[PDB]
Amino acid sequence: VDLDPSARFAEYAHPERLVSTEWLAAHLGDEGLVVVESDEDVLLYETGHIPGAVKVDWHTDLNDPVQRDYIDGAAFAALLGERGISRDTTVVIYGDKNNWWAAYALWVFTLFGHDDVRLLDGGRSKWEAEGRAYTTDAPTVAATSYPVVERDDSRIRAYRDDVLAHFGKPLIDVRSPEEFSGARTTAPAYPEEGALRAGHIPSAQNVPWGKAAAEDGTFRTLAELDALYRDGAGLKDGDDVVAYCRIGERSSHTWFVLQHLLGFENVRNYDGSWTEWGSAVRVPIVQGSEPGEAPAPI
Amino acid sequence: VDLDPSARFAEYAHPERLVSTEWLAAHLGDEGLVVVESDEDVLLYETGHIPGAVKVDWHTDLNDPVQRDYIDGAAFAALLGERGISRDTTVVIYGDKNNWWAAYALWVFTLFGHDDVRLLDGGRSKWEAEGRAYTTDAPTVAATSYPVVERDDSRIRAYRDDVLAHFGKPLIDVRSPEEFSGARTTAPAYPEEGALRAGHIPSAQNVPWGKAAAEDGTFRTLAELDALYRDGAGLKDGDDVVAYCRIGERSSHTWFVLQHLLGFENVRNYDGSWTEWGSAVRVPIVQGSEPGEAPAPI
Repeated sequence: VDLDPSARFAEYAHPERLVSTEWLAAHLGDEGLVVVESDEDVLLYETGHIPGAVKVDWHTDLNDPVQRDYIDGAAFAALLGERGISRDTTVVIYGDKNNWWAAYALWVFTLFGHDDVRLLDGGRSKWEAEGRAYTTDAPTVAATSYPVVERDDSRIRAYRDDVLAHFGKPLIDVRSPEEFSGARTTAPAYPEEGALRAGHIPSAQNVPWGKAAAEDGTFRTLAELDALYRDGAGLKDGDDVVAYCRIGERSSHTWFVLQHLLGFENVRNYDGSWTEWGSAVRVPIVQGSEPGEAPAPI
Repeated sequence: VDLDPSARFAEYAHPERLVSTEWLAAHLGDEGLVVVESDEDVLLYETGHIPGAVKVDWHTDLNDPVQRDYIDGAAFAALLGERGISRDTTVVIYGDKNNWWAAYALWVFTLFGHDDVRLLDGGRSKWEAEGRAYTTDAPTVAATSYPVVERDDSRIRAYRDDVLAHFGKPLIDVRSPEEFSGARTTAPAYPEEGALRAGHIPSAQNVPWGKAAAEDGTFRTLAELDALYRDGAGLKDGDDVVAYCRIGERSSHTWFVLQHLLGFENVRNYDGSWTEWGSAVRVPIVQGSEPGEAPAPI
Protein backbone atom coordinates (compact mmCIF):
# COMPACT_ATOMS: atom_id res chain seq x y z
CA VAL A 1 0.00 0.00 0.00
CA ASP A 2 1.52 3.30 -1.28
CA LEU A 3 2.69 6.57 0.41
CA ASP A 4 0.92 9.99 0.47
CA PRO A 5 2.96 12.47 -1.68
CA SER A 6 1.24 15.56 -0.11
CA ALA A 7 3.81 18.45 -0.28
CA ARG A 8 2.75 19.28 3.36
CA PHE A 9 4.18 15.98 4.81
CA ALA A 10 7.29 16.09 2.54
CA GLU A 11 9.16 18.62 4.80
CA TYR A 12 8.66 16.20 7.81
CA ALA A 13 11.43 13.69 8.79
CA HIS A 14 9.16 10.60 8.15
CA PRO A 15 6.45 11.65 5.64
CA GLU A 16 5.50 7.90 5.46
CA ARG A 17 4.02 8.26 9.00
CA LEU A 18 1.20 10.62 7.71
CA VAL A 19 -1.75 10.21 5.30
CA SER A 20 -4.38 12.88 4.40
CA THR A 21 -8.20 12.49 4.51
CA GLU A 22 -8.22 12.72 0.64
CA TRP A 23 -5.65 9.81 0.36
CA LEU A 24 -7.54 7.58 2.87
CA ALA A 25 -10.89 8.31 1.06
CA ALA A 26 -9.20 7.22 -2.23
CA HIS A 27 -7.83 4.07 -0.44
CA LEU A 28 -10.87 2.81 1.61
CA GLY A 29 -11.36 -0.94 0.97
CA ASP A 30 -7.79 -1.43 -0.45
CA GLU A 31 -6.30 -4.89 0.38
CA GLY A 32 -3.30 -4.36 2.77
CA LEU A 33 -5.01 -1.37 4.53
CA VAL A 34 -6.74 -1.48 7.97
CA VAL A 35 -8.12 1.72 9.60
CA VAL A 36 -8.14 1.93 13.45
CA GLU A 37 -10.16 4.41 15.55
CA SER A 38 -8.15 5.19 18.77
CA ASP A 39 -10.14 7.76 20.86
CA GLU A 40 -9.73 9.11 24.42
CA ASP A 41 -13.62 8.98 24.44
CA VAL A 42 -14.04 5.31 23.29
CA LEU A 43 -17.86 5.85 22.82
CA LEU A 44 -17.34 8.13 19.74
CA TYR A 45 -16.77 5.05 17.52
CA GLU A 46 -20.46 4.03 17.93
CA THR A 47 -21.65 7.61 16.99
CA GLY A 48 -20.07 7.17 13.52
CA HIS A 49 -16.64 5.99 12.28
CA ILE A 50 -14.72 5.70 8.99
CA PRO A 51 -16.16 2.79 6.97
CA GLY A 52 -14.18 -0.50 7.43
CA ALA A 53 -12.58 1.01 10.59
CA VAL A 54 -12.08 -1.01 13.81
CA LYS A 55 -11.79 0.34 17.35
CA VAL A 56 -9.00 -0.04 19.95
CA ASP A 57 -10.29 0.71 23.48
CA TRP A 58 -7.49 1.96 25.79
CA HIS A 59 -9.60 1.04 28.94
CA THR A 60 -9.88 -2.74 28.01
CA ASP A 61 -7.55 -3.63 25.04
CA LEU A 62 -4.09 -1.95 25.56
CA ASN A 63 -3.42 -2.21 29.37
CA ASP A 64 -2.97 -5.16 31.81
CA PRO A 65 -6.35 -5.33 33.65
CA VAL A 66 -4.91 -5.19 37.28
CA GLN A 67 -1.24 -4.07 37.00
CA ARG A 68 0.11 -0.74 35.51
CA ASP A 69 1.66 -1.90 32.18
CA TYR A 70 0.78 -2.35 28.45
CA ILE A 71 -0.35 -5.85 27.33
CA ASP A 72 2.16 -8.55 26.21
CA GLY A 73 2.72 -9.80 22.60
CA ALA A 74 0.25 -12.76 22.84
CA ALA A 75 -2.68 -10.42 23.82
CA PHE A 76 -1.45 -7.92 21.15
CA ALA A 77 -1.38 -10.70 18.47
CA ALA A 78 -4.99 -11.76 19.40
CA LEU A 79 -6.11 -8.07 19.34
CA LEU A 80 -4.72 -7.47 15.80
CA GLY A 81 -5.74 -10.87 14.27
CA GLU A 82 -9.36 -10.43 15.58
CA ARG A 83 -9.36 -7.10 13.58
CA GLY A 84 -7.99 -8.65 10.31
CA ILE A 85 -4.48 -7.04 10.71
CA SER A 86 -1.46 -9.17 9.56
CA ARG A 87 2.27 -8.38 10.16
CA ASP A 88 2.53 -6.68 6.68
CA THR A 89 -0.76 -4.63 6.97
CA THR A 90 -0.55 -0.84 6.54
CA VAL A 91 -2.37 0.50 9.65
CA VAL A 92 -3.86 4.05 9.53
CA ILE A 93 -5.05 5.31 12.96
CA TYR A 94 -7.32 8.36 13.54
CA GLY A 95 -9.33 9.50 16.58
CA ASP A 96 -10.74 12.39 18.66
CA LYS A 97 -8.86 15.32 20.37
CA ASN A 98 -6.58 16.00 17.31
CA ASN A 99 -5.19 12.38 17.18
CA TRP A 100 -4.05 12.61 20.90
CA TRP A 101 -4.93 8.87 21.40
CA ALA A 102 -4.21 7.98 17.76
CA ALA A 103 -0.52 8.81 18.50
CA TYR A 104 -0.74 6.71 21.72
CA ALA A 105 -2.01 3.69 19.74
CA LEU A 106 0.76 4.26 17.09
CA TRP A 107 3.26 4.25 20.02
CA VAL A 108 1.90 0.86 21.37
CA PHE A 109 2.11 -0.62 17.80
CA THR A 110 5.81 0.49 17.66
CA LEU A 111 6.57 -1.24 21.00
CA PHE A 112 5.36 -4.39 19.14
CA GLY A 113 7.56 -3.56 16.12
CA HIS A 114 4.68 -3.03 13.62
CA ASP A 115 6.45 -0.94 10.86
CA ASP A 116 3.68 0.53 8.59
CA VAL A 117 1.57 2.51 11.12
CA ARG A 118 0.43 5.99 10.06
CA LEU A 119 -1.74 8.80 11.47
CA LEU A 120 -4.66 10.33 9.51
CA ASP A 121 -3.68 14.06 9.80
CA GLY A 122 -6.61 15.98 11.37
CA GLY A 123 -8.18 12.75 12.82
CA ARG A 124 -12.02 12.68 13.29
CA SER A 125 -12.16 16.56 13.26
CA LYS A 126 -10.90 17.00 9.68
CA TRP A 127 -12.82 13.92 8.33
CA GLU A 128 -16.03 15.47 9.84
CA ALA A 129 -15.29 19.14 8.80
CA GLU A 130 -14.77 18.02 5.13
CA GLY A 131 -18.19 16.27 5.48
CA ARG A 132 -16.81 12.76 4.70
CA ALA A 133 -19.08 9.77 5.48
CA TYR A 134 -19.29 7.94 8.83
CA THR A 135 -21.16 4.61 9.37
CA THR A 136 -22.70 3.27 12.64
CA ASP A 137 -22.54 -0.34 11.20
CA ALA A 138 -20.37 -2.65 13.38
CA PRO A 139 -17.78 -3.41 10.59
CA THR A 140 -17.36 -7.08 9.59
CA VAL A 141 -13.76 -8.44 9.55
CA ALA A 142 -12.18 -11.78 8.54
CA ALA A 143 -9.81 -12.78 11.42
CA THR A 144 -6.09 -13.12 10.41
CA SER A 145 -2.94 -14.48 12.16
CA TYR A 146 -0.55 -11.95 13.76
CA PRO A 147 2.85 -13.18 15.03
CA VAL A 148 3.61 -13.23 18.79
CA VAL A 149 6.65 -10.84 19.18
CA GLU A 150 8.19 -9.76 22.56
CA ARG A 151 7.30 -6.11 23.42
CA ASP A 152 10.31 -3.77 22.90
CA ASP A 153 10.50 -1.07 25.64
CA SER A 154 14.23 -0.31 24.67
CA ARG A 155 13.88 2.49 22.08
CA ILE A 156 10.73 4.66 22.87
CA ARG A 157 9.81 4.05 26.53
CA ALA A 158 11.36 5.46 29.71
CA TYR A 159 10.94 4.09 33.24
CA ARG A 160 11.24 6.16 36.46
CA ASP A 161 14.85 5.04 37.20
CA ASP A 162 15.80 5.96 33.54
CA VAL A 163 14.39 9.52 34.12
CA LEU A 164 16.24 9.81 37.51
CA ALA A 165 19.50 9.00 35.64
CA HIS A 166 18.50 11.44 32.79
CA PHE A 167 19.20 14.86 34.49
CA GLY A 168 21.45 17.05 32.24
CA LYS A 169 19.56 15.65 29.20
CA PRO A 170 16.36 17.28 27.90
CA LEU A 171 12.85 16.73 29.33
CA ILE A 172 9.55 17.87 27.75
CA ASP A 173 6.55 18.21 30.12
CA VAL A 174 3.50 18.42 27.85
CA ARG A 175 0.98 19.30 30.70
CA SER A 176 -1.02 22.58 31.11
CA PRO A 177 1.20 25.39 32.61
CA GLU A 178 -0.91 25.29 35.84
CA GLU A 179 0.11 21.58 36.41
CA PHE A 180 3.71 22.48 35.30
CA SER A 181 3.94 25.24 37.96
CA GLY A 182 2.28 23.05 40.67
CA ALA A 183 -0.80 25.39 40.95
CA ARG A 184 -2.92 22.24 40.31
CA THR A 185 -1.78 18.57 40.82
CA THR A 186 -3.83 17.68 37.66
CA ALA A 187 -6.04 19.20 34.90
CA PRO A 188 -9.60 20.18 36.05
CA ALA A 189 -11.19 17.54 33.71
CA TYR A 190 -9.03 14.65 35.15
CA PRO A 191 -9.39 14.44 38.97
CA GLU A 192 -8.46 10.67 38.94
CA GLU A 193 -4.98 11.46 37.32
CA GLY A 194 -3.70 13.53 40.28
CA ALA A 195 -0.64 12.74 42.46
CA LEU A 196 0.32 13.43 46.14
CA ARG A 197 2.70 16.30 45.06
CA ALA A 198 2.56 19.20 42.55
CA GLY A 199 5.22 20.74 40.26
CA HIS A 200 7.42 19.36 37.42
CA ILE A 201 10.74 17.45 37.01
CA PRO A 202 13.56 20.02 37.50
CA SER A 203 14.97 21.17 34.04
CA ALA A 204 11.77 19.98 32.17
CA GLN A 205 10.58 22.46 29.45
CA ASN A 206 6.77 23.06 29.45
CA VAL A 207 5.39 22.46 25.89
CA PRO A 208 1.66 21.72 26.24
CA TRP A 209 0.98 19.01 23.56
CA GLY A 210 -1.85 20.99 21.80
CA LYS A 211 0.63 23.62 20.42
CA ALA A 212 2.01 21.00 17.90
CA ALA A 213 -1.54 20.88 16.31
CA ALA A 214 -3.27 23.54 14.12
CA GLU A 215 -6.90 24.49 14.95
CA ASP A 216 -8.09 22.09 12.13
CA GLY A 217 -6.46 19.17 14.06
CA THR A 218 -3.50 18.71 11.62
CA PHE A 219 0.15 18.82 12.87
CA ARG A 220 1.78 22.30 12.53
CA THR A 221 4.30 22.94 9.71
CA LEU A 222 7.89 21.82 10.48
CA ALA A 223 8.92 25.52 10.86
CA GLU A 224 6.25 26.18 13.58
CA LEU A 225 7.32 22.86 15.29
CA ASP A 226 11.00 23.93 14.92
CA ALA A 227 10.06 27.19 16.74
CA LEU A 228 8.37 25.21 19.59
CA TYR A 229 10.88 22.40 20.27
CA ARG A 230 14.28 23.58 18.86
CA ASP A 231 14.22 27.37 19.70
CA GLY A 232 11.57 27.22 22.51
CA ALA A 233 12.48 24.07 24.49
CA GLY A 234 16.19 24.10 23.41
CA LEU A 235 16.44 20.63 21.67
CA LYS A 236 19.40 20.13 19.23
CA ASP A 237 20.54 17.19 16.97
CA GLY A 238 21.75 14.14 19.04
CA ASP A 239 19.70 15.05 22.23
CA ASP A 240 18.17 12.08 24.22
CA VAL A 241 14.66 13.58 24.80
CA VAL A 242 12.10 12.26 27.36
CA ALA A 243 8.48 13.55 27.23
CA TYR A 244 5.91 13.10 30.03
CA CYS A 245 2.30 14.15 30.79
CA ARG A 246 0.14 12.68 33.63
CA ILE A 247 -0.07 9.27 31.88
CA GLY A 248 1.94 7.93 28.89
CA GLU A 249 -1.24 7.90 26.72
CA ARG A 250 -1.13 11.76 26.74
CA SER A 251 2.67 12.17 26.03
CA SER A 252 2.52 9.86 22.91
CA HIS A 253 1.49 12.74 20.56
CA THR A 254 4.65 14.76 21.46
CA TRP A 255 6.79 11.60 21.21
CA PHE A 256 5.37 11.23 17.66
CA VAL A 257 6.14 14.93 16.82
CA LEU A 258 9.76 14.68 18.08
CA GLN A 259 10.53 11.25 16.56
CA HIS A 260 8.61 11.22 13.20
CA LEU A 261 8.02 14.90 12.26
CA LEU A 262 11.28 16.52 13.57
CA GLY A 263 13.34 13.27 13.20
CA PHE A 264 15.00 13.23 16.69
CA GLU A 265 16.74 9.78 16.69
CA ASN A 266 16.52 9.14 20.54
CA VAL A 267 12.95 9.98 21.85
CA ARG A 268 11.45 8.15 24.89
CA ASN A 269 7.92 8.37 26.34
CA TYR A 270 8.00 8.39 30.21
CA ASP A 271 4.57 6.70 30.57
CA GLY A 272 4.74 6.61 34.41
CA SER A 273 4.47 10.39 33.93
CA TRP A 274 3.23 12.70 36.71
CA THR A 275 0.81 10.08 38.20
CA GLU A 276 3.94 8.03 39.00
CA TRP A 277 6.44 10.91 39.60
CA GLY A 278 4.23 13.04 41.93
CA SER A 279 3.52 9.95 44.13
CA ALA A 280 7.10 8.46 44.14
CA VAL A 281 9.38 8.77 47.25
CA ARG A 282 12.45 11.07 47.17
CA VAL A 283 12.29 12.08 43.46
CA PRO A 284 13.18 15.72 42.56
CA ILE A 285 10.25 18.23 42.18
CA VAL A 286 10.16 22.05 41.67
CA GLN A 287 7.28 24.52 41.45
CA GLY A 288 7.05 27.72 39.37
CA SER A 289 6.95 28.15 35.55
CA GLU A 290 10.80 28.23 35.38
CA PRO A 291 12.19 24.84 34.18
CA GLY A 292 14.74 24.87 37.03
CA GLU A 293 18.38 23.74 37.31
CA ALA A 294 18.71 19.91 37.10
CA PRO A 295 20.06 18.10 40.18
CA ALA A 296 22.86 15.43 40.04
CA PRO A 297 21.85 12.21 38.24
CA ILE A 298 20.28 9.89 40.97
CA VAL B 1 14.72 9.88 83.59
CA ASP B 2 13.69 6.37 84.81
CA LEU B 3 11.82 3.40 83.20
CA ASP B 4 8.20 2.24 83.83
CA PRO B 5 8.29 -1.12 85.70
CA SER B 6 4.60 -1.94 84.82
CA ALA B 7 4.35 -5.80 84.69
CA ARG B 8 2.27 -5.32 81.46
CA PHE B 9 5.26 -3.88 79.45
CA ALA B 10 7.76 -6.35 81.01
CA GLU B 11 6.77 -9.24 78.63
CA TYR B 12 7.50 -6.93 75.60
CA ALA B 13 10.94 -7.02 73.84
CA HIS B 14 11.71 -3.30 74.66
CA PRO B 15 9.67 -2.36 77.77
CA GLU B 16 11.71 0.93 77.82
CA ARG B 17 9.71 2.04 74.71
CA LEU B 18 6.41 2.26 76.78
CA VAL B 19 5.21 4.41 79.71
CA SER B 20 1.74 4.31 81.39
CA THR B 21 -0.59 7.29 82.05
CA GLU B 22 0.06 6.80 85.84
CA TRP B 23 3.91 7.00 85.31
CA LEU B 24 3.67 10.12 83.07
CA ALA B 25 1.27 11.82 85.60
CA ALA B 26 3.88 11.10 88.35
CA HIS B 27 6.65 12.50 86.04
CA LEU B 28 5.05 15.72 84.57
CA GLY B 29 7.49 18.64 84.97
CA ASP B 30 10.56 16.35 85.55
CA GLU B 31 13.83 17.80 84.12
CA GLY B 32 14.98 15.52 81.20
CA LEU B 33 11.34 14.78 80.11
CA VAL B 34 9.52 16.39 77.13
CA VAL B 35 5.98 15.26 76.12
CA VAL B 36 5.00 15.46 72.40
CA GLU B 37 1.45 15.34 71.00
CA SER B 38 1.57 13.66 67.51
CA ASP B 39 -2.03 13.44 66.13
CA GLU B 40 -3.46 12.51 62.70
CA ASP B 41 -6.00 15.36 63.49
CA VAL B 42 -3.45 18.13 64.37
CA LEU B 43 -6.32 20.40 65.69
CA LEU B 44 -6.93 18.15 68.77
CA TYR B 45 -3.89 19.73 70.54
CA GLU B 46 -5.76 23.08 70.84
CA THR B 47 -8.88 21.32 72.32
CA GLY B 48 -6.77 20.21 75.33
CA HIS B 49 -3.36 18.50 75.70
CA ILE B 50 -1.15 17.06 78.47
CA PRO B 51 0.35 19.94 80.48
CA GLY B 52 3.91 20.90 79.32
CA ALA B 53 3.26 18.99 76.03
CA VAL B 54 4.34 20.35 72.62
CA LYS B 55 2.83 19.50 69.23
CA VAL B 56 4.44 18.04 66.08
CA ASP B 57 2.29 18.73 62.98
CA TRP B 58 2.81 16.09 60.25
CA HIS B 59 1.37 18.50 57.55
CA THR B 60 4.04 21.27 58.17
CA ASP B 61 6.88 19.99 60.50
CA LEU B 62 7.92 16.42 59.41
CA ASN B 63 7.75 16.46 55.54
CA ASP B 64 9.62 18.44 52.80
CA PRO B 65 7.05 21.11 51.71
CA VAL B 66 7.16 20.32 47.89
CA GLN B 67 8.92 16.92 47.48
CA ARG B 68 7.80 13.49 48.93
CA ASP B 69 10.37 12.91 51.75
CA TYR B 70 10.88 13.52 55.53
CA ILE B 71 12.83 16.68 56.54
CA ASP B 72 16.66 16.71 56.86
CA GLY B 73 18.69 16.86 60.14
CA ALA B 74 19.05 20.72 60.17
CA ALA B 75 15.21 21.22 60.04
CA PHE B 76 14.85 18.36 62.61
CA ALA B 77 17.43 20.03 64.95
CA ALA B 78 15.54 23.40 64.72
CA LEU B 79 12.18 21.59 65.34
CA LEU B 80 13.45 19.87 68.55
CA GLY B 81 15.48 22.85 69.95
CA GLU B 82 12.45 25.21 69.48
CA ARG B 83 10.53 22.69 71.72
CA GLY B 84 13.24 22.52 74.47
CA ILE B 85 14.39 18.95 73.49
CA SER B 86 18.18 18.22 73.78
CA ARG B 87 20.01 15.08 72.47
CA ASP B 88 19.73 13.39 75.96
CA THR B 89 16.00 14.30 76.55
CA THR B 90 13.56 11.44 77.27
CA VAL B 91 10.72 12.06 74.74
CA VAL B 92 7.24 10.61 75.49
CA ILE B 93 4.82 10.86 72.52
CA TYR B 94 1.01 10.37 72.70
CA GLY B 95 -1.80 11.26 70.28
CA ASP B 96 -5.23 10.41 68.81
CA LYS B 97 -6.39 7.17 67.01
CA ASN B 98 -4.68 4.81 69.57
CA ASN B 99 -1.16 6.37 69.07
CA TRP B 100 -1.34 5.73 65.23
CA TRP B 101 0.59 9.03 64.60
CA ALA B 102 2.49 8.82 67.91
CA ALA B 103 4.23 5.71 66.48
CA TYR B 104 4.89 7.63 63.20
CA ALA B 105 6.58 10.46 65.13
CA LEU B 106 8.61 7.87 67.17
CA TRP B 107 9.69 6.38 63.79
CA VAL B 108 10.87 9.84 62.47
CA PHE B 109 12.81 10.42 65.76
CA THR B 110 14.56 7.01 65.22
CA LEU B 111 15.59 7.99 61.65
CA PHE B 112 17.39 10.89 63.44
CA GLY B 113 18.93 8.48 65.98
CA HIS B 114 17.14 9.92 69.07
CA ASP B 115 17.45 6.97 71.57
CA ASP B 116 15.02 7.68 74.49
CA VAL B 117 11.66 8.00 72.66
CA ARG B 118 8.66 6.27 74.24
CA LEU B 119 4.91 5.95 73.58
CA LEU B 120 2.27 6.76 76.25
CA ASP B 121 0.24 3.47 76.09
CA GLY B 122 -3.43 4.32 75.35
CA GLY B 123 -2.52 7.83 73.98
CA ARG B 124 -5.17 10.63 74.33
CA SER B 125 -7.99 8.00 74.73
CA LYS B 126 -6.69 6.48 77.99
CA TRP B 127 -5.53 9.88 79.44
CA GLU B 128 -9.11 11.19 78.79
CA ALA B 129 -10.99 7.99 79.97
CA GLU B 130 -9.07 8.08 83.33
CA GLY B 131 -10.21 11.76 83.56
CA ARG B 132 -6.65 13.19 83.71
CA ALA B 133 -6.23 16.96 83.16
CA TYR B 134 -5.80 18.69 79.79
CA THR B 135 -4.83 22.40 79.36
CA THR B 136 -5.61 24.72 76.38
CA ASP B 137 -2.65 27.02 77.43
CA ALA B 138 -0.02 27.31 74.65
CA PRO B 139 2.86 25.76 76.74
CA THR B 140 5.95 27.96 77.30
CA VAL B 141 9.35 26.37 76.46
CA ALA B 142 12.98 27.52 76.80
CA ALA B 143 14.69 26.81 73.42
CA THR B 144 17.66 24.33 73.58
CA SER B 145 20.37 23.23 71.09
CA TYR B 146 19.87 19.90 69.25
CA PRO B 147 22.77 18.47 67.18
CA VAL B 148 22.52 18.31 63.36
CA VAL B 149 22.81 14.53 62.54
CA GLU B 150 22.37 12.98 59.02
CA ARG B 151 19.01 11.12 58.70
CA ASP B 152 19.50 7.30 58.78
CA ASP B 153 17.14 5.51 56.32
CA SER B 154 19.34 2.26 56.53
CA ARG B 155 17.68 0.31 59.38
CA ILE B 156 13.85 1.07 59.47
CA ARG B 157 12.88 2.48 56.06
CA ALA B 158 12.26 0.68 52.75
CA TYR B 159 12.19 2.25 49.28
CA ARG B 160 10.25 0.87 46.27
CA ASP B 161 13.33 -0.82 44.69
CA ASP B 162 14.10 -2.46 48.13
CA VAL B 163 10.52 -3.92 48.18
CA LEU B 164 10.84 -5.12 44.52
CA ALA B 165 14.01 -7.02 45.57
CA HIS B 166 12.22 -8.29 48.77
CA PHE B 167 9.92 -11.03 47.28
CA GLY B 168 10.37 -14.37 49.18
CA LYS B 169 10.73 -12.31 52.42
CA PRO B 170 7.69 -11.32 54.51
CA LEU B 171 5.40 -8.33 53.81
CA ILE B 172 2.70 -6.95 56.16
CA ASP B 173 -0.07 -4.85 54.51
CA VAL B 174 -1.81 -3.06 57.38
CA ARG B 175 -4.73 -1.65 55.23
CA SER B 176 -8.49 -2.51 55.54
CA PRO B 177 -9.29 -5.91 53.87
CA GLU B 178 -11.33 -4.06 51.16
CA GLU B 179 -8.14 -2.13 50.05
CA PHE B 180 -6.11 -5.39 50.45
CA SER B 181 -8.46 -7.26 48.06
CA GLY B 182 -8.61 -4.31 45.58
CA ALA B 183 -12.41 -3.76 46.17
CA ARG B 184 -11.48 -0.11 46.95
CA THR B 185 -8.23 1.72 45.89
CA THR B 186 -8.32 3.51 49.33
CA ALA B 187 -10.30 3.76 52.61
CA PRO B 188 -13.64 5.67 52.34
CA ALA B 189 -12.36 8.45 54.71
CA TYR B 190 -9.16 9.08 52.60
CA PRO B 191 -10.07 9.83 48.94
CA GLU B 192 -6.78 11.82 48.43
CA GLU B 193 -4.63 8.67 49.34
CA GLY B 194 -5.86 6.57 46.38
CA ALA B 195 -3.69 5.16 43.53
CA LEU B 196 -4.31 4.32 39.81
CA ARG B 197 -4.49 0.53 40.61
CA ALA B 198 -6.10 -1.63 43.35
CA GLY B 199 -4.91 -4.80 45.15
CA HIS B 200 -1.84 -5.63 47.32
CA ILE B 201 1.83 -6.67 46.85
CA PRO B 202 1.82 -10.42 46.00
CA SER B 203 2.70 -12.53 49.17
CA ALA B 204 1.77 -9.60 51.57
CA GLN B 205 -0.20 -10.75 54.69
CA ASN B 206 -3.21 -8.49 55.55
CA VAL B 207 -2.96 -7.41 59.25
CA PRO B 208 -5.03 -4.22 59.63
CA TRP B 209 -3.02 -2.08 62.15
CA GLY B 210 -5.95 -1.63 64.63
CA LYS B 211 -5.84 -5.34 65.69
CA ALA B 212 -2.52 -4.70 67.62
CA ALA B 213 -4.51 -2.26 69.90
CA ALA B 214 -7.08 -3.11 72.64
CA GLU B 215 -10.39 -1.13 72.68
CA ASP B 216 -8.90 1.13 75.47
CA GLY B 217 -6.15 2.21 72.98
CA THR B 218 -3.30 0.23 74.69
CA PHE B 219 -1.18 -2.31 72.71
CA ARG B 220 -2.46 -5.94 73.00
CA THR B 221 -0.61 -8.41 75.27
CA LEU B 222 2.44 -10.09 73.66
CA ALA B 223 0.45 -13.39 73.40
CA GLU B 224 -2.40 -11.73 71.38
CA LEU B 225 0.31 -9.99 69.20
CA ASP B 226 2.12 -13.37 68.87
CA ALA B 227 -1.20 -14.84 67.59
CA LEU B 228 -1.55 -12.00 65.00
CA TYR B 229 1.99 -11.74 63.55
CA ARG B 230 3.75 -15.09 64.31
CA ASP B 231 0.86 -17.64 63.84
CA GLY B 232 -1.42 -15.41 61.65
CA ALA B 233 1.00 -13.66 59.25
CA GLY B 234 3.71 -16.39 59.52
CA LEU B 235 6.70 -14.29 60.86
CA LYS B 236 9.57 -16.24 62.56
CA ASP B 237 12.90 -15.18 64.26
CA GLY B 238 15.42 -13.71 61.71
CA ASP B 239 12.72 -12.62 59.12
CA ASP B 240 13.36 -9.27 57.24
CA VAL B 241 9.80 -7.80 57.55
CA VAL B 242 8.46 -4.84 55.49
CA ALA B 243 5.13 -3.20 56.50
CA TYR B 244 3.12 -0.82 54.28
CA CYS B 245 -0.23 1.06 54.39
CA ARG B 246 -1.25 3.87 51.96
CA ILE B 247 1.38 6.25 53.40
CA GLY B 248 4.32 5.51 55.77
CA GLU B 249 2.65 7.59 58.55
CA ARG B 250 0.00 4.79 58.85
CA SER B 251 2.42 1.76 58.77
CA SER B 252 4.62 3.21 61.63
CA HIS B 253 2.38 1.70 64.40
CA THR B 254 2.91 -1.86 63.03
CA TRP B 255 6.64 -1.17 62.54
CA PHE B 256 6.69 -0.23 66.27
CA VAL B 257 4.78 -3.44 67.25
CA LEU B 258 7.14 -5.72 65.23
CA GLN B 259 10.40 -3.98 66.24
CA HIS B 260 9.84 -2.90 69.91
CA LEU B 261 7.04 -5.16 71.28
CA LEU B 262 7.82 -8.48 69.46
CA GLY B 263 11.59 -7.68 69.09
CA PHE B 264 11.99 -8.51 65.35
CA GLU B 265 15.61 -7.32 64.67
CA ASN B 266 15.09 -6.37 60.92
CA VAL B 267 11.81 -4.32 60.47
CA ARG B 268 11.44 -1.70 57.67
CA ASN B 269 8.59 0.76 57.02
CA TYR B 270 7.81 1.03 53.24
CA ASP B 271 6.61 4.67 53.46
CA GLY B 272 5.97 4.96 49.69
CA SER B 273 3.22 2.44 50.55
CA TRP B 274 0.17 1.95 48.31
CA THR B 275 0.07 5.63 47.14
CA GLU B 276 3.46 4.93 45.51
CA TRP B 277 2.99 1.20 44.66
CA GLY B 278 -0.50 1.46 43.05
CA SER B 279 0.73 4.34 40.78
CA ALA B 280 4.20 2.86 39.88
CA VAL B 281 4.87 1.31 36.40
CA ARG B 282 5.34 -2.48 36.03
CA VAL B 283 5.31 -3.41 39.77
CA PRO B 284 3.53 -6.68 40.78
CA ILE B 285 -0.14 -6.40 41.99
CA VAL B 286 -2.79 -9.08 42.85
CA GLN B 287 -6.43 -8.79 43.90
CA GLY B 288 -8.40 -11.07 46.25
CA SER B 289 -7.97 -11.64 50.02
CA GLU B 290 -5.38 -14.43 49.38
CA PRO B 291 -1.80 -13.13 49.95
CA GLY B 292 -0.69 -14.70 46.65
CA GLU B 293 2.51 -16.45 45.50
CA ALA B 294 5.47 -14.01 45.29
CA PRO B 295 7.01 -13.41 41.85
CA ALA B 296 10.82 -13.52 41.15
CA PRO B 297 12.79 -10.70 42.83
CA ILE B 298 12.78 -7.73 40.30
